[PDB]
Amino acid sequence: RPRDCLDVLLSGQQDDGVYSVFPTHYPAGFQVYCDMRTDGGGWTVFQRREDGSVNFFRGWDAYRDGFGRLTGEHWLGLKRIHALTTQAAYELHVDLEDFENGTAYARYGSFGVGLFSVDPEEDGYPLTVADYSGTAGDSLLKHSGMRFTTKDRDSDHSENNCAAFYRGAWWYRNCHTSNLNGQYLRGAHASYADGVEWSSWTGWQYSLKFSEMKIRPV
Amino acid sequence: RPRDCLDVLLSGQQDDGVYSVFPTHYPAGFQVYCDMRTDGGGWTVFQRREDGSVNFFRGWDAYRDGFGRLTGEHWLGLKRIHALTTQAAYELHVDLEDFENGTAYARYGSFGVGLFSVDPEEDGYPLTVADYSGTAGDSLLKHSGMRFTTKDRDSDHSENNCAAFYRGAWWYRNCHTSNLNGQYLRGAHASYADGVEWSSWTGWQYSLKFSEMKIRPV
Amino acid sequence: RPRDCLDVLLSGQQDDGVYSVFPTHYPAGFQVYCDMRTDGGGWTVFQRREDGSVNFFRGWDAYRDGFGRLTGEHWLGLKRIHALTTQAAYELHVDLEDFENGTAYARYGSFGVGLFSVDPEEDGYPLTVADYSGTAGDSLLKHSGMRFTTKDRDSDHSENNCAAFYRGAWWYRNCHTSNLNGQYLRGAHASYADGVEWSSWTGWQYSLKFSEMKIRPV
Amino acid sequence: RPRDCLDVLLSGQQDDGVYSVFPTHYPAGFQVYCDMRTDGGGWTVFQRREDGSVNFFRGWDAYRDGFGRLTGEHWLGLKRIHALTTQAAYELHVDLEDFENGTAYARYGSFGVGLFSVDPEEDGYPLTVADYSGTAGDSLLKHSGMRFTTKDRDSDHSENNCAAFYRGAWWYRNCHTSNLNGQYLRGAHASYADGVEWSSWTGWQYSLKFSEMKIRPV
Ligand SMILES: *[C@@H]1O[C@H](CO)[C@@H](O)[C@H](O[C@@H]2O[C@@H](C)[C@@H](O)[C@@H](O)[C@@H]2O)[C@H]1NC(C)=O
Ligand SMILES: *[C@@H]1O[C@H](CO)[C@@H](O)[C@H](O[C@@H]2O[C@@H](C)[C@@H](O)[C@@H](O)[C@@H]2O)[C@H]1NC(C)=O
Ligand SMILES: *[C@@H]1O[C@H](CO)[C@@H](O)[C@H](O[C@@H]2O[C@@H](C)[C@@H](O)[C@@H](O)[C@@H]2O)[C@H]1NC(C)=O
Ligand SMILES: *[C@@H]1O[C@H](CO)[C@@H](O)[C@H](O[C@@H]2O[C@@H](C)[C@@H](O)[C@@H](O)[C@@H]2O)[C@H]1NC(C)=O
Ligand SMILES: CC(=O)N[C@@H](C)C(=O)O
Ligand SMILES: CC(=O)N[C@@H](C)C(=O)O
Ligand SMILES: CC(=O)N[C@@H](C)C(=O)O
Ligand SMILES: CC(=O)N[C@@H](C)C(=O)O
Ligand SMILES: [Ca+2]
Ligand SMILES: [Ca+2]
Ligand SMILES: [Ca+2]
Ligand SMILES: [Ca+2]
Repeated sequence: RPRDCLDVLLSGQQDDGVYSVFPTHYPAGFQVYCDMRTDGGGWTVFQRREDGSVNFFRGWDAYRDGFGRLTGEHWLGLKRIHALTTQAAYELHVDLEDFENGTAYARYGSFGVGLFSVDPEEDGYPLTVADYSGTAGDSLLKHSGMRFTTKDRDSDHSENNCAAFYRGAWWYRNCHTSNLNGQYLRGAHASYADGVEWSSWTGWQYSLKFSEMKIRPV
Repeated sequence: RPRDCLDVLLSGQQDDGVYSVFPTHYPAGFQVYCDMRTDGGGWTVFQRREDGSVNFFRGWDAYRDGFGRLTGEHWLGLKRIHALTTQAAYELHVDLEDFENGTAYARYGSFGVGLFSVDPEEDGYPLTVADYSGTAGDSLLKHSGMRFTTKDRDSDHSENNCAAFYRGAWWYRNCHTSNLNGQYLRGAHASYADGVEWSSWTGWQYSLKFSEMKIRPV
Repeated sequence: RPRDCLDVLLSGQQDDGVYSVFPTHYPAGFQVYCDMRTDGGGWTVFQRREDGSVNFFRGWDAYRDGFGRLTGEHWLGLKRIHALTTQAAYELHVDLEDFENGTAYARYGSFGVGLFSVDPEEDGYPLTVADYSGTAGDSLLKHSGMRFTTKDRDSDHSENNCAAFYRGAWWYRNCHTSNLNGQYLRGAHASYADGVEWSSWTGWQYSLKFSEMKIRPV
Repeated sequence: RPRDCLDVLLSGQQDDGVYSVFPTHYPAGFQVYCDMRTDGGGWTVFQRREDGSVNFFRGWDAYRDGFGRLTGEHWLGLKRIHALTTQAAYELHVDLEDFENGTAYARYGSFGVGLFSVDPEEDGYPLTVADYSGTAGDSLLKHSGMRFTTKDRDSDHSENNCAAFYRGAWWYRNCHTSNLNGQYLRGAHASYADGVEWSSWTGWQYSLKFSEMKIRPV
């Protein structure tokens, strides 16, 4: 009964792929994609963009329960990300790729979703994130403490709905420096900040080719 | 805590009948009918037609949760079929009988439902099936990759609802070569392909007497 | 982790009262009242009438989930009765008392609720009951094979709703010989068969003072 | 798998903070705040007021499922309080503070919520409380036996809704002597008994600065 992808790795499973994990407060467990290569391996993936094949402009229930496929574009679901990040102290790794085959990454030494929320869904799965390092620059620390906002559930610090306006779903403030669940607009676009944006690397008008968000215990 | 009917058999239960199984991600478990005779035994039944006593023209929730009785005509439910087929690599056995006491079978070396779906219900319990052998001919490989479609939830490649039109529930494309959840029309019928059809054996206008779909780990 | 009140007794708990039980397919478990005196003890109570303090003219959800208190008048809930009676072969004991301090009982060697139902709620928690003995006479064997009917969910063999007409909830045919979830009308009443009726003992116009329905493995 | 904060303490965790507990009939478990200092420690917190940062004028579902954060103002949820208080015999400790830095406490040797309810939600999570001692005086024993009432679900002994009228959620009679889930009105207020009231200490027109309700096995 591994609790995450690091337990899977330490048990002797060295190959990238889909494995069963059993978080402390999710004993039924569920399947995840494990990255067993990045910085020694043991990363549990919870988000991937790579080809714009999956619609990410989804409502609250979809972002709670998850959508897409573990072998392609997917969102694991905030209920699962909560179950994972509350059972130990996790770091976040974000891998990015542009349409010119360029790559960069952001590492956060602390990452959590609704860590102290009695009802994390009610409380809007608030983001805990700290301690940046990497090549992509920081585009997430400004989002620390913000609730998750979708097109049909607004908990941001804007007078309008940030998720509706920037066609995504994120821990929006007023509104964002990152938007990895945005529209797959494929590189440079005329529209403002409504693509797969990581502003610190490629600004507010470049939708990235590939994103992967994953967690490992520190 | 057997995970399926093969575990039940290997534990020393050799009789056909109803047993408790406990899939990896369904730890509460549920009761299934075990076929302990076919090709050495250890088959978990998830579909049976035999007398048209049970209505199979049911909606999404019915095909998710299951209906009928384990000792007669039933559908185990896609949530249970998902839980079973994701915990190991399963083969599918389909037993068929006509109203002239003729029998045939289809064996598939690979069978799965929503194998990599984050939310298999959202994703429409897509069919994985490959490697045919048997006497009935192949009527399922064309359905590989298709989502499950009911009269009240359309995910097929038709401009209309295949489930509504052919009075069934299946991994419809545009529309089908098999329709084992179709109406129990009892043998030859004037209506087109809306019966218990296995086209490769008995064509598109013969509703079979008996069908049984069951799985065993390879 | 006792599965029922017999496990509780055999573990060395000899006192009547409330205990935790953990049925095979209900691993979370729940509290029940255990009768540790009747015919050696080990009986799991699922119904009690004694003072008409609790309303038994309730809808489908109430009879699924249960109502009242374990220490007084209650219905354990059909989901729990299903979980109990499907994990082994149970007998039913029915204790009755009139308002003249007279007592009688009915014993059934076989009792079950939705024993082979894929979805027992969908299938209406059909009654399995056989092999009568006792002093009260038989008022249940005619109900064998019937689905459970409430005022807001009709699955009986009447043109009207038996539960609505006889102000109860039961495995109604057309309509009943027993009605222990009927109105607490307190002894003889002018109204026809809408009280706590056990017809074989006290006929169709006498609402009993006390009823208790309980199960033990054979 | 500690069942409560006393198990956490006895396992060798001596620090105040958030821990995972696994009640008998809530095996998935959940996180709670443990008080490891008060009278030897081992107290499971289920309510805290301290700064009026969280809205406590919430409906039935919120008081069932819980709200706020474990590290600040929160309500653990009646489903969790039921799961905790039914697995053993618990005492209640209530810590109070006024806006003049004055403190007092109420100890109850017996505390429970829906202890014998078949469906504690249906039954309205009725209060069991007895055996007062402390400095704050008794403001809860009059509430013993009363169901929990919210603005959108009335089970009190008033002709109006006590929760609506006194802007809280409590085991209201007609109506209250305590109201710790009332509005955070900050000390003396003109409005009648609609603040964080503990009448025996600070009367019906003083909203307390701090409240903490917590349980430990006797
Ligand atoms: C970017 O990486 C991908 C995957 O490794 C390569 O396919 C790209 O190479 C380009 O496309 C291939 C099919 C071939 O025509 C090659 O000559 C091209 O350079 C690679 N580079 C770019 C610029 O996309
Ligand atoms: C088909 O198989 C069934 C079950 O084994 C048999 O009952 C059928 O036999 C037929 O019906 C029986 C009752 C008897 O009258 C016999 O003489 C018949 O041949 C069997 N054959 C057919 C053609 O249905
Ligand atoms: C029926 O049983 C009950 C419980 O044991 C008894 O209370 C009844 O006794 C009657 O009521 C008591 C209070 C006392 O007045 C006695 O003299 C009565 O006979 C008992 N009998 C009847 C007829 O109810
Ligand atoms: C009440 O307790 C708090 C926390 O210990 C103290 O801060 C209060 O002290 C008062 O405020 C501080 C900042 C300082 O100005 C001190 O001189 C004040 O007395 C303490 N007392 C009161 C009356 O609030
Ligand atoms: C997209 C977004 O939030 N952009 C910032 C810079 C702003 O509008 O103030
Ligand atoms: C039933 C069905 O789909 N029949 C195929 C042959 C078709 O209509 O093209
Ligand atoms: C109450 C009930 O069903 N009575 C039977 C005898 C009948 O009406 O036929
Ligand atoms: C608030 C409350 O219930 N007060 C009591 C004294 C009453 O009104 O009778
Ligand atoms: Ca807003
Ligand atoms: Ca269609
Ligand atoms: Ca009817
Ligand atoms: Ca009222």
